[PDB]
Amino acid sequence: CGVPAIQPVL
Amino acid sequence: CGVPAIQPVL
Amino acid sequence: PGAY
Amino acid sequence: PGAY
Amino acid sequence: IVNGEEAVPGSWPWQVSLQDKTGFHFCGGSLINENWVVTAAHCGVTTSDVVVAGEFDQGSSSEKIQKLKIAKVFKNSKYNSLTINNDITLLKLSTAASFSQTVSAVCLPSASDDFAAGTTCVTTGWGLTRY
Amino acid sequence: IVNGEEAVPGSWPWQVSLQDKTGFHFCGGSLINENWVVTAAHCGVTTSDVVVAGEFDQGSSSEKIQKLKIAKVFKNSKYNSLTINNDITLLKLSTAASFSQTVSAVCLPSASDDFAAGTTCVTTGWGLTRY
Amino acid sequence: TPDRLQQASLPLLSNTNCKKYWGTKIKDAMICAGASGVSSCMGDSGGPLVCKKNGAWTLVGIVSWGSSTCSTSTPGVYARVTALVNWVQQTLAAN
Amino acid sequence: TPDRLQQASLPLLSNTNCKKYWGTKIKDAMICAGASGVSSCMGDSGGPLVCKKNGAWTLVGIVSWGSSTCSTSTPGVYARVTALVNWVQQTLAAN
Repeated sequence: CGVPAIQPVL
Repeated sequence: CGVPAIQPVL
Repeated sequence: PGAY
Repeated sequence: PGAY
Repeated sequence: IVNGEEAVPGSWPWQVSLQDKTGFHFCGGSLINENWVVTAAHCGVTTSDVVVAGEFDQGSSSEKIQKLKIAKVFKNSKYNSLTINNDITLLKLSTAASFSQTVSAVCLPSASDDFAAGTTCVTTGWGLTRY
Repeated sequence: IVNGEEAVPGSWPWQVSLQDKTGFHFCGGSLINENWVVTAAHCGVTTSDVVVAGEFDQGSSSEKIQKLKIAKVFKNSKYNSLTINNDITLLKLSTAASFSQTVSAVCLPSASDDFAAGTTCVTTGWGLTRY
Repeated sequence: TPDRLQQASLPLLSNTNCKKYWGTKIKDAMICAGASGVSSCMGDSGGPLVCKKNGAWTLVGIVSWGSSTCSTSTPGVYARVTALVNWVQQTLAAN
Repeated sequence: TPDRLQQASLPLLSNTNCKKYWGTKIKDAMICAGASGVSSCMGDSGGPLVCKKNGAWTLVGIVSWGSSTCSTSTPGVYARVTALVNWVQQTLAAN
């Protein structure tokens, strides 16, 4: 859980 | 409807 | 709130 | 509102 | 109600109390017939909540009250949570309420009805008496 | 979100959209597993509402989104509508969500976890961008 | 929170007059009342605002929202039943 | 209301510091964040406030309430998940 396949870009 | 058996006292 |  |  | 007064017991027969399974009063409602109560959409009533009818004193254990179960919740499809517009939800009771001197229905207006500004009406409930 | 920015599509896989039968987005939520989404108690979700997963643009008709039905609503028994305290509600899905690159679960903290003031975290949603 | 059922009478206002206190939040399916020394408050929501028409109490509004501190000086806001009664009729008629 | 999903990062605050803006409405099962130039707003409710712990995003709060005009200068209020996680575990474990 908590680790997207498409990482966030902040 | 709308006419209580125990009337309100205001 | 704000709603009741 | 007040709640979101 | 702030600055309200105590009502005569049983004089507002349609007033029901929505309580969660804990017994906590969280919202009021009005019986419109033996199988339907009307309340606010924003109350968030679910089917595990209970509708209490014929109640005057929430602290009394000797009142002949009716604890009715909710079959289905009908949230007005036009309800807007962002603006709190069209804040109305219907509750279909699994158990039908039994009307008596202390339990009965309020009347509904026709879409055409007009209630002029200045008219003195009435509102009831167990909401806070002071904030 | 006011002063937020657009997210990368599919980068917050657990973010779901609660919509009424009208198709109106009224509240967000988070998938905690294939059968459960967590949201706010004050959203007033009912079983006729729908949970949309894998969605980024609410205006697109070409996204492969998942429209999941709600089996049962579980309102935290400690929820207080007067203070809006313990504002959490669980949704059990009748249809199980299918995890993919764009749909998955957020982790839950242990009751013991501490998140220090000053920590920079993130919040997402389709809430108003300006009032 | 009172153990015993409370009551209060209060005047109805026009939406245009109410917009002076609340502005654009006052929509058409809303009707204000109060600003008269009394005020609905938290926990009253969902309850009735009844007016007597032809001898019978008729449901005119449903407690929705208002001041966050329940100020008796500002009007409360209730869902306007006339704008909703058609939906109620439709719902009862189909279940 | 945006068609595309929005995001924003914001600092977490202590309840005692948050009580300066909100007073006694801030309860223990609540956690504030914001007052940083960004703000959750209407329609965001129910959504996530995630913090990255040991490489994974962990659900820390759920958008509940805050300023009525979504002022970026005042902190938003979220349900504190740590105070609720035991109830979630119990609920999942029995259904």
